[PDB]
Amino acid sequence: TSAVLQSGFRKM
Amino acid sequence: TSAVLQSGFRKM
Amino acid sequence: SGFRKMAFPSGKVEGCMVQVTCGTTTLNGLWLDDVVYCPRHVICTSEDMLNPNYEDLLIRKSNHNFLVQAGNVQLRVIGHSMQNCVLKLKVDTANPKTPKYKFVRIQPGQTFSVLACYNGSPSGVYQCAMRPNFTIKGSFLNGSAGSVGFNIDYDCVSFCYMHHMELPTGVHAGTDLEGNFYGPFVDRQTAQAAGTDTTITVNVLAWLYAAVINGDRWFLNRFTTTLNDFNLVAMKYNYEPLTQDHVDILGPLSAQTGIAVLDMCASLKELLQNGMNGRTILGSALLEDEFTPFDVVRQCSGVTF
Amino acid sequence: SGFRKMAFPSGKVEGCMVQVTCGTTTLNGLWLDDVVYCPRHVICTSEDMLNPNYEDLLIRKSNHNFLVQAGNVQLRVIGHSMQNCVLKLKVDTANPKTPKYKFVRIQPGQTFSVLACYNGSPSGVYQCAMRPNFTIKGSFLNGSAGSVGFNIDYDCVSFCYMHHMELPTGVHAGTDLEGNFYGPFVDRQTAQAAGTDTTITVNVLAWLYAAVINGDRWFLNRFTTTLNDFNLVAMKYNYEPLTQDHVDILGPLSAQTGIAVLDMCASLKELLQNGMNGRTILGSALLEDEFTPFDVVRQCSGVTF
Repeated sequence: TSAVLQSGFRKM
Repeated sequence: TSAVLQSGFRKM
Repeated sequence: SGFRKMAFPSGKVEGCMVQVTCGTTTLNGLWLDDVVYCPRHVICTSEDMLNPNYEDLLIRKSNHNFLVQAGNVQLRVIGHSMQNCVLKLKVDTANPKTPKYKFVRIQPGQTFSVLACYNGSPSGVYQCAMRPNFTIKGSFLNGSAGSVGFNIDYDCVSFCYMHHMELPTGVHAGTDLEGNFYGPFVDRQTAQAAGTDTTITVNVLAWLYAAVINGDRWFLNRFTTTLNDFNLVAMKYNYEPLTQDHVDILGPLSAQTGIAVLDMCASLKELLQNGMNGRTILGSALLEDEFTPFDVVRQCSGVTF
Repeated sequence: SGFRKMAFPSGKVEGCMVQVTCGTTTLNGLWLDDVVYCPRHVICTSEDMLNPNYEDLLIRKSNHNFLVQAGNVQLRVIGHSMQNCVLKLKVDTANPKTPKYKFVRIQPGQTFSVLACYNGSPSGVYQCAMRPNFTIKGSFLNGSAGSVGFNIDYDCVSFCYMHHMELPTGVHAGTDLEGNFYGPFVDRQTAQAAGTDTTITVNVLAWLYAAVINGDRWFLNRFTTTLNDFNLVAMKYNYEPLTQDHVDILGPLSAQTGIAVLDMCASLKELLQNGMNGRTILGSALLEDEFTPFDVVRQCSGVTF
């Protein structure tokens, strides 16, 4: 299973 | 056994 | 993923902790606006705490009898008064770090963060619950009196607890920030016992929902139950009765996980009779009851302040 | 009395947390002096997280591509560099809330407090330990990258961990504040897995000493053991071997309690063989391994910061 980089998404 | 008022001692 | 006993960020509370000293008796105070709050037994000497007459002890004291230190700065005391078991020291300087706050008295089974302090300096923070017998199973030593418990609601600090004493069993007792004691306790050094402590049932269920969210599913079963059937079993195992308001409050976790509250109760009933089958839930071998339903929603959704 | 999983007061770290956004990717940053430290994978978009070339991606980046927000104030980035897996953004303003701080790298078994943050705002504080497999068992969601682990012994904040990513078992991996990962993990969304986790034996023994200090004695026995025999038993339960260094580390606790280390080891062997049989130790039915000997003396003797 892939690791998950725990950054977030932000609308531009 | 008695309860303990948990203040401190401070040499003045 | 992961589930931890999370305390609130203590920055806003840290900037309010000061030291109060009366004679050789010292403890912590809460500096809000131009008033410092602290337990009234700061005016007690060691011989006074067996059967103190606080009304008489305070009448022999003036403003100069109180040394209030906010770091390396002494705050001039310009007035003093007693409200229940808390002392109110008016100082000539409003705290510049005063946050948006209010005084809130909490219900048993509710949780809050404790900022334990010694000599007016914060030393540690930990999350805990107000037990149904109105005690706190805290970590407190001498000089920790005046440490405060708090919640953060939206952007407001909700002060709910101030530490006073330790009971002979090792559990702890205190008041709200208005001086009213939590539980049938008095601030003096006499033999005092707390009522029988029970398990906060709604918190166990909320904690079981947190485990399902994190993948722990073995305790689930096909069965359901009723509130009356569960409460008959729960009371026999020293569990607090479950109410309809408890069920409604668990609603968000019931819908998110797809497990009805009465279905979870069926699992909880089984865990009370057959034990935990030699397994663990969320890395614990006990049924954890220090997570309210809102605590689970908060941690699992990432609510910030 | 009492023993709690105590975290350090988080205020000094709260004043350094900012939001770093590059393109559509956002995480948390650590604002110390005129530098903001954040995980370097903030510069990857959606399809540059499997095999990113960070040196190449950073070269394509300009100062105005980094949106840094400390609350409602946008920080002006005037420079950027990369040190291992951490990104360093030079701003034109030194953080006025910068505490006296330090960068340290820790070894497995060490404990620290984590200030979980999202979008630059604190969400909660909890205590945790560097596991022997170089992971931590945190509580982290998407957007929590940049949250830091720290200790504040005495007056200085010792930053020891910055969060980066979550592994398939729900455990978490990160770097020190110099960008060097703990363990053999990399900041790529490729297939990674933590090795078999073991129990921190020296921490369990310290926690048994804390139980004795707090008045619990039911788990002691009249037996002693050799270090080799205790180790031969410990590996059978996936416990870390106890070295002579660990025996010396538990010296002061052994002297305070009058119980030799190898004596306490014999009672640990019995606890692994028997379980707790309905009893609890300091409010737990499992052997706690996230309290160092330093933590035990800190919480039981003298607490201050």
